[PDB]
Amino acid sequence: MNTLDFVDQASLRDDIPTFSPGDTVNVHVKVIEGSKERIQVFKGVVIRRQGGGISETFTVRKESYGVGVERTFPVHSPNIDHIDVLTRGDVRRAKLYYLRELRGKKAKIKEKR
Amino acid sequence: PKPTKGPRLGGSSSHQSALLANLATSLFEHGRIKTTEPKARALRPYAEKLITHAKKGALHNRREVMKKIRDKDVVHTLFAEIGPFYADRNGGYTRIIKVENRKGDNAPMAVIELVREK
Amino acid sequence: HTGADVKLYQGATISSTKIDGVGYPVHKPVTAGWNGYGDFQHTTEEAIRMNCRAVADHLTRLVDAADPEVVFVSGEVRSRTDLLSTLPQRVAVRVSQLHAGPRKSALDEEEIWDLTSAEFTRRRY
Amino acid sequence: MIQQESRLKVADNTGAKEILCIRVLGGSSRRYAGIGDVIVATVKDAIPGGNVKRGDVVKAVVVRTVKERRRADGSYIKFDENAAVIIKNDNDPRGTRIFGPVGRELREKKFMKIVSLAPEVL
Amino acid sequence: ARKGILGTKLGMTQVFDENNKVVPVTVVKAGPNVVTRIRTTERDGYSAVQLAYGEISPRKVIKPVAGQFAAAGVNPRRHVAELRLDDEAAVAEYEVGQELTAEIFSDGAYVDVTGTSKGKGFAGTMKRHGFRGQGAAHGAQAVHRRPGSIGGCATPGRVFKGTRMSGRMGNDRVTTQNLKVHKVDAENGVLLIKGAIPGRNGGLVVVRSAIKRG
RNA sequence: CAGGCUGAUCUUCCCCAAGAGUCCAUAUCGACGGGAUGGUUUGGCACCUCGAUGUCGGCUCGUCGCAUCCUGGGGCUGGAGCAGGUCCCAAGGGUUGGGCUGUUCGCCCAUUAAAGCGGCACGCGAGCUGGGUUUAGAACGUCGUGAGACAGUUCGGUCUCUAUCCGCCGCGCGCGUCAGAAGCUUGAGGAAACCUGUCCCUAGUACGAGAGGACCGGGACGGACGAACCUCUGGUAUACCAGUUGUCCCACCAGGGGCACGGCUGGAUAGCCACGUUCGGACAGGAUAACCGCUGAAAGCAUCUAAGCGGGAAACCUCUUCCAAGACCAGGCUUCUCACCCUCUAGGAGGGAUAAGGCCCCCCGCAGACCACGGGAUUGAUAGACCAGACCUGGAAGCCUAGUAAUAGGUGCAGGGAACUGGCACUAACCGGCCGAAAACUUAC
RNA sequence: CACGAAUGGCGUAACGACUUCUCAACUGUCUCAACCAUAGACUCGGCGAAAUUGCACUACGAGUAAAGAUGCUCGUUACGC
Repeated sequence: MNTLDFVDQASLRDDIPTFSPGDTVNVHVKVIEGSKERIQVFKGVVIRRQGGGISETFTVRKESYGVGVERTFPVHSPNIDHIDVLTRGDVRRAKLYYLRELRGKKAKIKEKR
Repeated sequence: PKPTKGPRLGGSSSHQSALLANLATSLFEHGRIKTTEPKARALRPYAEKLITHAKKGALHNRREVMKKIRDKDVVHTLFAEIGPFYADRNGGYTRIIKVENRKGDNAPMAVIELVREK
Repeated sequence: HTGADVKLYQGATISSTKIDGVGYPVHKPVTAGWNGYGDFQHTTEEAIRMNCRAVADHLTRLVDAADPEVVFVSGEVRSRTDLLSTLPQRVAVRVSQLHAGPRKSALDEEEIWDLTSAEFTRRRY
Repeated sequence: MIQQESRLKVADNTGAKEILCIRVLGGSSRRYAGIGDVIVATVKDAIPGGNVKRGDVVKAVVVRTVKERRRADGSYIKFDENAAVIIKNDNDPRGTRIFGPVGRELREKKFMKIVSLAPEVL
Repeated sequence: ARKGILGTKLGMTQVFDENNKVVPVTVVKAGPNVVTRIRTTERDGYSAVQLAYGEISPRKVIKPVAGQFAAAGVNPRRHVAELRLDDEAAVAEYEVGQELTAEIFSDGAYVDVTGTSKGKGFAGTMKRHGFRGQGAAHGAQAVHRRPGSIGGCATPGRVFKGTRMSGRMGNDRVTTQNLKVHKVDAENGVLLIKGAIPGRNGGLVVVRSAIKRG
């Protein structure tokens, strides 16, 4: 029952959608550049999710100009102000590390039907 | 259950797994066997998790018992007698009694017994 | 590192000197002895150091007497940077290191002139 | 996690393809170099008709690493390949074009000219 | 003067700042304390206060111990320790029967946490002292993890007290300095110290005001 | 080969001052002569060891000297500033990675605040290697008629030993500290640690034709090292979950099991850990080293000194962390038990039974080689089982449907499961044994 | 310094568990180590050696000595097993 869950309760966040590894999402992140706050979008497949409660993280994978980029966030991080789930994928794994050696038409993931 | 802390009990990780299945088969057939004390201590959690499968006796629970004890005459006894018998007890189906040492090598031996008090 | 030879130029006159060495076996053979007992490491380093000290003393005497402006030194990587570390700061500041061949070949006046012209050009600039 | 005897790719248009790491600047006995950390390297591959020639001794900066790097907010950044950009003394690129994305940490280390030419600053 | 309290370690967790940064914190149950004895200069020659923390049944108290609690009109407690004060002026701040709570500490303060390290058993020279080992190939002869020479021959001929060898490490007393308290919980009596404190979960720690930066 | 005596040679200085430095011996160098320290070099002698003291280099581990490479404090300068030269004090910490060579040494590459010099059997082979070298093989060059030789080369060639004593690193048993116990502590005396850079403000200021460019004083962020910890990131996982190859078995289908490195693959909670997260070197005071001074005679002047009074550094003493009353001057503040019988010939001693308290037996631990330490023991949540949650895996069996089949879909966030959390006396902590408490006397009040 | 022509001279496709130099792939050889299992080591019960051995309730420093001292001198330190 997570002996410290009476401390982690206050810092949890609502309105996180219900996503699973294999789903395609775009994550709205806040960046600071000379005290001017703006927002950037990272769009890619979700390849893992390491549950721990308040300390849960997930990883998003993208290909940018022929170079792949992985970006990992905490689920309840205040920086992530918005998550939109775009597609639900068909996977037989809980962690999709096998995508790391696949490029192009070989890295496409089926979707729920 | 909880894995062994130190070196395994028979000499390797595969001799202990086959040693526990043979000890539980002989515990459910006679009801009382006399073994070395560290062998009886490690058998208590192992044998009690098989009676629980027989208490909630279905086809699914039966086929998970069959993948350990392998003796078809003992699977029948688990589900016909030892399952319904303990239907009114919430755990603690086994008792361990300490007895005299062995003469040859001074090993501490003990008796492990099924509870029949109800 | 078995000796040296020196030429001093004061214009019309040329003076030559041959510095000889006192440590004869300047070569260290591979053999050492029975199980390495006895070894010609230190007893050859000391001979080479004796030769370097003799050459340095003679060159310092020449520098104190004639006051040259440049002291060209022609040798190899080993017996030209350890003699430069033996000379005092008086002369080591005015040393230009050359890259010439063995002493048995000997040099002519034209070759020496061509060797030193490149340095004298920069010096006069 | 880039050290001596380590090979990186070049993300410029200077004509270099591979460089070998030689030293990590920033203090004696330093061990690793991350994104935004200057190194000293030598050119191992080149194009026949380029500026930098094979065997040169150059300075460079690291823009991508395979090792994940933790940020101040608990997030992480990871790539598939180590890449470098050759610079000059004023910490300006020798080339003119930058290929692929670069990390955001170059903004902190005041590489303002490299960030402008980068197609994407993740 | 100097503040202190006895508590227990509960675990490690994770909270976010007001600037969206993350800060790792350690949760300490700064349980209530009751003053049992005051060490005056005239009685003892030094200045200190004696605090008791915990909860023990009356059946589990030894009779000589139960007589010392009864001499102060205070119920028995499991743990008794001491906090040392630097002068006699700070003695007047306490009295027998007081009730110390976690609220004595404010947010942003600096504290010193004293605990007992985890036990590591009989440890070799690499684990205990960091001795770099010896090669694993090129013809080693079963010396892959063991120290080597331990002195110079025939002079002295002894081994110089203090030579670093194998033995029992860990399980010692450690004081971490200049930790920063992030948040104090009044309704829970729980401090959130930013960092790592010695010991295993459920062990006893002492949280005291910082001596350097405080 | 090592140790010992000597110090010709070597090393570190010093005395005189011809000269160089434009003028100017002594800012900086310093000839010809002279006087010494050290015991690193080459040597001289042959004093211990030939019924045996294994040679060079590398590795691992160190400890000491200062004749100081960096950091600290000053005097002089042929010191405008930045940067330097030389000398005096100073050993707290620090002193990188590669190319060639068996090589110590050395040159070079890239940095750095710096890439110091030496002693310890040229430290260290009952700690490791065996590259060099003189056992036995073969070949080159030279010498010899020859067998062979060579301070010239090349390719190869078994590194033995269960620690008795001192020494060092950890852990127990016994007794003592003037009745038997239990909590909390004082500390004489010891151990650990000490490193340093870049940038911004003052300030483009002082200084300088200009180029350049500060002291003093604040602030930010790092490199190496050390410690604690496991929330995050990563590593491992021999009783976790899933797929799959070969074969044998459970009568057969279905479903599973044994063996093949856990058969191999994809993941992986707890524990341990670093590549991970936090923290540290301090501030302040005292006595000083070189150095700078105040007042002032002997000696009507002058003089930091002979009387007196002061400033002064990473060295020293307090200060930070840890051990510590076997500290024999064996400490202090308190709280418990604070009383019973028998015998010798009753001088003293011996014996048995107890109190507070402790130990063994039993159940355990993230405590652990054994011992020890910590927790529990029915007035009980200590371990296991049981129920639930967290977490890992990823959609179990059976049935139904679609497809000729391989297969897919529903029932269904399914089934399985260890370490983390909370409940529940169901099993085991038992109708139990052993230890353990007081001669008095003198003086003072 | 000090090759040389059947103690042959100069080359040579194929070949070599021979010697030397370099490159690609690969990796715990290394930066820099971490974890798991088995056989010893550790504890309990049984049997039960060996080399060695003038002695013994066998400290340290600075010295002295056949010139490197547990055993001599002066000090320092040290409860028994």
